[PDB]
Amino acid sequence: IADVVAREYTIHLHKRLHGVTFKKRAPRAIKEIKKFAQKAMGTSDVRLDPQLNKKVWEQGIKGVPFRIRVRISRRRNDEEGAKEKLYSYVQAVNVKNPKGLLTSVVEEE
Amino acid sequence: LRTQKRLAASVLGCGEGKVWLDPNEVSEISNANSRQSIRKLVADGLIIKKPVTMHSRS
Amino acid sequence: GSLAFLPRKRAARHRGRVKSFPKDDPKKPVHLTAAMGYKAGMTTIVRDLDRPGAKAHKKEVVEAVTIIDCPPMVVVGLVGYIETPRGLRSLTTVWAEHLSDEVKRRFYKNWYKSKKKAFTKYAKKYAENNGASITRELERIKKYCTVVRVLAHTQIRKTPLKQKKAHLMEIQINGGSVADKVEFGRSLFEKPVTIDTIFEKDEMIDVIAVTKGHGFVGVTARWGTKQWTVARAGQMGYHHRTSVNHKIYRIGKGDDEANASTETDLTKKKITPMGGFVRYGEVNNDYVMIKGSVPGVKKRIMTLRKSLFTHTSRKALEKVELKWIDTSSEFGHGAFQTAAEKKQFMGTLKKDLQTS
Amino acid sequence: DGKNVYDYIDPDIDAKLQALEEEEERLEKEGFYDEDEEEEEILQKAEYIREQHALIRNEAKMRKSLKNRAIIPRKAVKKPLSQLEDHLDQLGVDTEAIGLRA
Amino acid sequence: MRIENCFFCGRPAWPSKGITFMRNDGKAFRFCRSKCHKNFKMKRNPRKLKWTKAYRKNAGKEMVVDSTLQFAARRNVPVRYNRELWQKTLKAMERISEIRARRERVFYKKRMAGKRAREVAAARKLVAENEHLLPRLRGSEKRRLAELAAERGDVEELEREELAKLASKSKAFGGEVRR
RNA sequence: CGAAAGGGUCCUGUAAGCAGUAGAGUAGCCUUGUUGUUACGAUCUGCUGAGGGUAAGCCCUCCUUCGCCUAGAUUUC
RNA sequence: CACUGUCCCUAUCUACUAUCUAGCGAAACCACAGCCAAGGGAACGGGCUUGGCAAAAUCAGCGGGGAAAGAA
Ligand SMILES: [Zn+2]
Repeated sequence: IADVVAREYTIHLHKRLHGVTFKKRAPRAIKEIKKFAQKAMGTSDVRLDPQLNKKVWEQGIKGVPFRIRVRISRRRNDEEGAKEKLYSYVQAVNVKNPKGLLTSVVEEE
Repeated sequence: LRTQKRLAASVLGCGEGKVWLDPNEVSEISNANSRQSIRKLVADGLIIKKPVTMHSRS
Repeated sequence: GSLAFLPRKRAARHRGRVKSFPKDDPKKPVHLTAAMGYKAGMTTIVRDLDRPGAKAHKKEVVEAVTIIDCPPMVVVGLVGYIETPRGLRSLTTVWAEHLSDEVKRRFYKNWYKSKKKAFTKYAKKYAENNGASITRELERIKKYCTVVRVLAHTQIRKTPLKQKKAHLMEIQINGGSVADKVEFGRSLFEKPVTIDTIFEKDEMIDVIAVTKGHGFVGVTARWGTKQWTVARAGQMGYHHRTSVNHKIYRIGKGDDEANASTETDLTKKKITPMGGFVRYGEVNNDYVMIKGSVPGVKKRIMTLRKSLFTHTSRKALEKVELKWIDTSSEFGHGAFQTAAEKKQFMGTLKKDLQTS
Repeated sequence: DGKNVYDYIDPDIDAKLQALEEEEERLEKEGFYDEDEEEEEILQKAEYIREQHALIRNEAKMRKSLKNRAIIPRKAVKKPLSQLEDHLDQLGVDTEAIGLRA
Repeated sequence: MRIENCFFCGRPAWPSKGITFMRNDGKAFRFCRSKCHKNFKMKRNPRKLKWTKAYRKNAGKEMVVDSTLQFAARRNVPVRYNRELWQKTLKAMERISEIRARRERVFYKKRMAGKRAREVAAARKLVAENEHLLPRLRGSEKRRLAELAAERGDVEELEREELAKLASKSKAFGGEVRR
């Protein structure tokens, strides 16, 4: 219910990248992550971590992982006359295995 | 910063693929237009020459 | 190709219409003539054949059967028709009170934001004077109409579909005076009608649906080659087809919990395949087992109606006895009918030992 | 339910079933079916170590590339103040004792 | 009808399931699926493939000798039909099947007996040379609890409680760059 | 309604690691070896029908978790 | 002698197009026009006769028409 909220999700990119041309899977996985955080947080302004872009491109252009596990953080865009008042920042997180993990809210305190 | 990338290559004696510019100090690099102003930023650590790539013969 | 199906265009409506009910005579008993169901999928059976003159007489035959899920239709209306030099004209439609929200979804294209005011004033004429408008409209059917039909709709909550909009269809009453079938129609209001009562086992029925669509194709697959008669590219599929003489091999109850059990195999199992019907789900209601292939894709509404004529074959007068019904997995090369005899065959697994 | 009745058909099957139940009585009596903290904590302790190995291995893959690239030495890069107090705090070190504020 | 068994792997071959190959010497081979048939045509040995039941019997992963498996067999001398015999046969196979399952489960527990003790000894070895990676509490937490010790009287158990909490108790890569 | 998860159903074929002189073979010690030792060691066996994948046009969900929802633009007798 | 989609008899999979959008943006060709049938002596219609008919504006395919020997 708060404008500022950080949650952790698992993205099943295997079902989102099924049958795609091999030379577009890593570019399309970036767009599907942006589409994921737009829907899950209601914010069109989505920024991806450069180290999240490293995780997607880890095994080349046609080797995107089946399941990535990220944290999406809705923060307030102050700026000066911004078009949108909120934005979501997505970062890859360090877990032993991106399987069997439910969506959870992470407490800042 | 193409001029600074070219001049740092001549100052440091390497190629432009080994010249590294500070991402957080782009405003300071931009004011450097002389080969003495770049020699400042090399000594200060803002322009750094990368080493040779690993070529393990084993 | 055939010039009989020449306007190879898409079907005008998804449901598809009967276009001909059986010819009616008043000496017969009062009965309905059609029904609706949803296509679940197909299975494999073994039938102990009794066909005198056949090479497979008193032998075992393996046949393909189609399962159509049939939740009980709810009768909500009554429509009278009169004869005309111009054709046949609808004179009077009489609905009932307490119309369900499912059929009310049918009269709306955006149910989620509407005020849901359909048939609100029609609910008030049942208690306006004493129901004078309702009784007058039924007496108009009794004294002027030559044949009357019944409006019935299916329920989507009993079926595993993401749709919520019911399918509303007119079903003709045959066999009686117009006075007798009207008193059927008013008495049948607000009442569920099962497929046990409309049809019966060992009966050829007529199946009506819209076929599988294939979009724009060329003459290689649209016509079958190496003005109207010239083979030209266009739409293949999504055509309205009426299929003829399909035998009802079984009518399951849904309550019985041994639907796939026969008198020769004593395994308490249902018709749903092990793992579920692929892209349909589970059948938890009455179902009709139809021999052979049947038009339409899975999840599509199926219209079943009675045969127009008395049959001229011994295939229609054949009692069907089933030996076993396949219940194995549609999702692969399933070699197991129930969950119980897979664990009996496999033995103890690692996850079973860690959980227990 | 997955068996052929005709395979199991055999006369005097009561004698075979009674002898099997007599065997089932002998198997119950001498106990063919009976079931017989420090080990728990060290198993959980080993699970924590195996997780730390995977986290270190994942962070190694974050810096590594598929092909060898020229990289900046750590003596050349400059590291923030807040990262040193954060990492030494995980190591369980008094960061205020070492006057880490230089 | 008869539930057949696959020649290659032994799963039940039901009617209309699979293919049957007839050889010139009079022998018919029934298969349950295309995977079993294709592996037969390229002449691979099912005793070596670990998914076939010939391997499991050869490797001892299910037991063959006991009284209940001897009670089921293929019968070549027919009996006269007897309704009392057929009803009492059905009650036998209900008893037969549940006796098998309760002996299958004991057989599996006996094979897995050494697994339980071996796993704790391997994990005991793995802890003894990895002491530095154990949960250890932050220095700021040990500082907070140093004050608290004096207040409530006590230090030792306080730490054990918050370390038990730390065990009862995932970091993100990178961070936002300030504009 | 959506995203994950769990279970089911299928596909492949027995994961990483650990352990057993089963183990061909390669080598150091002191002296006769009739039973000498000490290390490494392909391969094999067990943990392990394990491990991986599973709807993208497969199935189900008992509080399995988390989130969203009476939007806002046009047109109409 | 051996293989082969050559065929019986065909099905399936991939990439770029074909499709749609944003931006950019020609040429060939063009009397005026484009539904048929029968008749229009000069085996010549598209404009005439008299019949069939005939309802805005459009989007994709096609392979028909709007093309063709000349007489010793
Ligand atoms: Zn098999």
